[PDB]
Amino acid sequence: TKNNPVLIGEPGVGKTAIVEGLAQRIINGEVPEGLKGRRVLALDMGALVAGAKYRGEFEERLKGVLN
Amino acid sequence: LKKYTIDLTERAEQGKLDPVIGRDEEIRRTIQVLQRRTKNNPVLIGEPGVGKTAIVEGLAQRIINGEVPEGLKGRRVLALDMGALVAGAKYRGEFEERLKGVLNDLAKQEGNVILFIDALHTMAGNMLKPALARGELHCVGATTLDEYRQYIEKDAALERRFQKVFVAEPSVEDTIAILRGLKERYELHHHVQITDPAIVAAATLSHRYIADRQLPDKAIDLIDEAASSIRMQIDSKPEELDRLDRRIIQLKLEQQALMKESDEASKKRLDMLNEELSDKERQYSELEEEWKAEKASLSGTQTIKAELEQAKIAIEQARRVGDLARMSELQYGKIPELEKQLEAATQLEGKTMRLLRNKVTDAEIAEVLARWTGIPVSRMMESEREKLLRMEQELHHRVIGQNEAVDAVSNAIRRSRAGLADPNRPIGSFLFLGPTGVGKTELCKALANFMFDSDEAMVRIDMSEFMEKHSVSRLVGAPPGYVGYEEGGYLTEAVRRRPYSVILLDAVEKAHPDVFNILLQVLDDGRLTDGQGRTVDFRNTVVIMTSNLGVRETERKSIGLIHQDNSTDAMEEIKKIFRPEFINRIDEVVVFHPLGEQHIASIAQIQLKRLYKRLEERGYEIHISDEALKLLSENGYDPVYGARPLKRAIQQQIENPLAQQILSGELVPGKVIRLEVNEDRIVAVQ
Amino acid sequence: SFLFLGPTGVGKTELCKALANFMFDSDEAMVRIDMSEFMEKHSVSRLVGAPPGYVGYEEGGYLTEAV
Ligand SMILES: Nc1ncnc2c1ncn2[C@@H]1O[C@H](COP(=O)(O)OP(=O)(O)OP(O)(O)=S)[C@@H](O)[C@H]1O
Ligand SMILES: Nc1ncnc2c1ncn2[C@@H]1O[C@H](COP(=O)(O)OP(=O)(O)OP(O)(O)=S)[C@@H](O)[C@H]1O
Ligand SMILES: Nc1ncnc2c1ncn2[C@@H]1O[C@H](COP(=O)(O)OP(=O)(O)OP(O)(O)=S)[C@@H](O)[C@H]1O
Ligand SMILES: Nc1ncnc2c1ncn2[C@@H]1O[C@H](COP(=O)(O)OP(=O)(O)OP(O)(O)=S)[C@@H](O)[C@H]1O
Repeated sequence: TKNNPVLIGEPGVGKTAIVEGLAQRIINGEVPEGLKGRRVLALDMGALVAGAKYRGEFEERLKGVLN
Repeated sequence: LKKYTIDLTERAEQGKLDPVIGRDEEIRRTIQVLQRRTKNNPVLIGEPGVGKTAIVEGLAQRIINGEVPEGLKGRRVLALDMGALVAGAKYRGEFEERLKGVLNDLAKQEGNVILFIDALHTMAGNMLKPALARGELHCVGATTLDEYRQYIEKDAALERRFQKVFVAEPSVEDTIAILRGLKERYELHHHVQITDPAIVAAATLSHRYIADRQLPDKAIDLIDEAASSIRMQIDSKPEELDRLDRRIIQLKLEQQALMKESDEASKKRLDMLNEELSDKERQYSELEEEWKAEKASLSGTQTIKAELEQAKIAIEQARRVGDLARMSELQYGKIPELEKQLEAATQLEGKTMRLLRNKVTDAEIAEVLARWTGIPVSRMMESEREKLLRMEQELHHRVIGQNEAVDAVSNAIRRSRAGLADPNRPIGSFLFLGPTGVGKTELCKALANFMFDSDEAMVRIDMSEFMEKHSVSRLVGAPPGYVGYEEGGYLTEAVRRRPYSVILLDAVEKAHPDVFNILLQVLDDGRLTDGQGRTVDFRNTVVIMTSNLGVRETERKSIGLIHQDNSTDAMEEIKKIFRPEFINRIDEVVVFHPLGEQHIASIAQIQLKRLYKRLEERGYEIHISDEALKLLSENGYDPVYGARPLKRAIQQQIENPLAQQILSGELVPGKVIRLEVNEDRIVAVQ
Repeated sequence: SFLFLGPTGVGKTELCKALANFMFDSDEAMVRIDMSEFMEKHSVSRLVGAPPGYVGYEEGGYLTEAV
């Protein structure tokens, strides 16, 4: 538990690039075991915030991707 | 129906949930709310991570154990899904159709299911306040104190309907009992061993230092991190394996370049590389095979741990069915054999475990806590031993003389890393008095480059900014509702980012007496609140005050002023505001002293070096005579003014003609300059 | 409701933690408030809370929430 980390710093210090070179180490297979084959995807907003003018739409999008 | 049906009783019943430990009175209180007929609906009040959801779950564990009283037997608990409620409400009213259908099978379920709702702020409600007001439903709430503020306080209808449950933050030894409860779960899922001083030290250090989060959950995540980490070091490839893997793979790429011959009679002389190849295949293959056998050993002990838990699952189901054959079988049955070959396996891991480690202990917790804040325990011996033993040497690289102060600060750091400090105190609080001449903040930067390896992290603050009333609104932040409130003061911000640092204070005569007394809340107790609403720790952070109360008078009163008398006329300005709470609650009152002339020679030859860096920037070198350096010695000296005419006497005497001859294009790179003295003004010569 | 006047090194804060350690069995349950921060006008808005329409009006001061 507490599976999810936080990166804190200034911008440009390389936080997104730390995620990048991590994923590079994964596809190089230089990761420790268990994570070999596990996939990394980035979720954005903006595909999320599409046409939910009425209530319950966006919520059901997020619930669907949670399932 | 089933879209909103979420039972916990089956989740404890399938063993998916975790034990609760030592919680009686609040569960008692909750049952006592449950038997009410109106306003029969409890709300959990507690801090984050104090364990509210766990209290509900372990209550359901007491249900499925049948330990609950006879009013509660047969009853069920459904946690609510707000996220399914919001899912699908296309047009107006379909939501309340779902909600009234929930109200109707609540009706025909007839007091059988006690409802649980977490995230109480999310909850509509207009059709709930009547069913509340009768008590026709029986629901359980759980929420936070500030959701209690912003949320329920504004509705008078809810506060008639609900009850407060003060889930207090549990104590240390209590938490140790909890970790004795959960240590089987994390030893199973994390495949390793856990000793008990790891647990006790986890409660002690976690409660001591990390002041942002709460018990128990911080120490829980500590154990999750350490056990995950040792599982990583097991599952990763070991260090003889990977260092020898680098050496063999360099020998395979070098072998790949050496078997490829340009002249076979010349390049295939390589016999030495290939016998070293077979040698490192022997060493690599043997440590490889030992690593394989040890991994097989840990596989076997993980199988016996797993089937042990299988026996625990079957004996708990045997408590349900009451099978006298299964209960007597598993009491007297597998687990005596599992204990025999288990303990024989752990002794066998007494023998075979050379390369890897399994049993997580205190030093691992020290490294983990270091990888949050920055202070280890065990590691500092091996690397840090060297600059610890050479600390006074190291400060005598950049800072000459005043060996009293060097010994003072070095003793303070030794008390810090040693474990000698009072925990309710900061580490170091030093005042620097007497004359100057000496580089007091230069010594501070020597510490900044010492432990933090740069002068950046040493946060410096002037006091001569801070003579005003409004100065406090600079450094600590603003009161509520006003300009500058949600931004805070950068002192509490910087300490609250990186906890354990070195704070520089300067020229302290010019400050304000409140800042002196805010500072009195610093030196006492090492903590300080802000305007924003919380406190900030200081108790492993050194404050340093360079001041001038001495050099305001000592370079004037150079005859007869002693350390006690300097404390007296120090206590002219000092004695009013600074009291024996202040003056006793500073650590050491370091006085300084004027300079020897050989010291000034040392400072001069220090100042040469960065000028030689300026020369290696451009490809040059200065030679000097001893006698021209002696001229800089006899020019730089001033008794009142200390060594300090040195550098400007230097670059004013020598760098101006140097800049003329360089900017002329006269002086060619690749050459050597000697400081000759064509006459008593020093001249630089190619 | 007490006033303690007297010297230094007398154990005033020790007396306070002695009492809090007596009843409430800790020195953390004791609520500590400086008065030497509070030389300005704004301090009543600090320990009490802000007037309406504002941010600390939504939070509230220390002593109010604590008691
Ligand atoms: N160590 C590094 N190696 C290579 N590129 C780096 C490194 N650090 C920073 N960069 C570059 O700096 C860019 C910005 O840093 P980021 O990876 O985005 O992390 P960041 O500090 O969060 O910056 P943001 O995204 O603006 S907040 C990266 O996209 C890289 O191009
Ligand atoms: N006595 C305990 N026994 C077992 N687990 C506990 C105990 N106390 C706290 N926990 C853990 O504390 C974690 C967080 O507490 P919760 O039960 O979720 O409610 P909480 O205290 O409000 O914290 P949240 O979830 O952040 S709101 C749970 O996941 C439990 O595993
Ligand atoms: N004895 C000394 N040894 C080494 N450097 C010195 C010495 N005396 C002065 N300096 C230099 O003098 C410069 C400034 O010294 P400071 O550290 O500011 O002295 P100070 O007592 O802190 O003065 P302030 O900041 O006005 S209180 C730096 O370049 C130091 O290297
Ligand atoms: N009688 C005592 N017993 C134990 N410790 C004492 C005693 N008197 C003084 N001390 C120590 O001196 C420190 C200062 O005492 P305080 O309890 O703060 O009362 P104080 O001397 O009046 O200082 P204040 O409270 O700021 S006025 C305490 O934290 C103890 O470390």
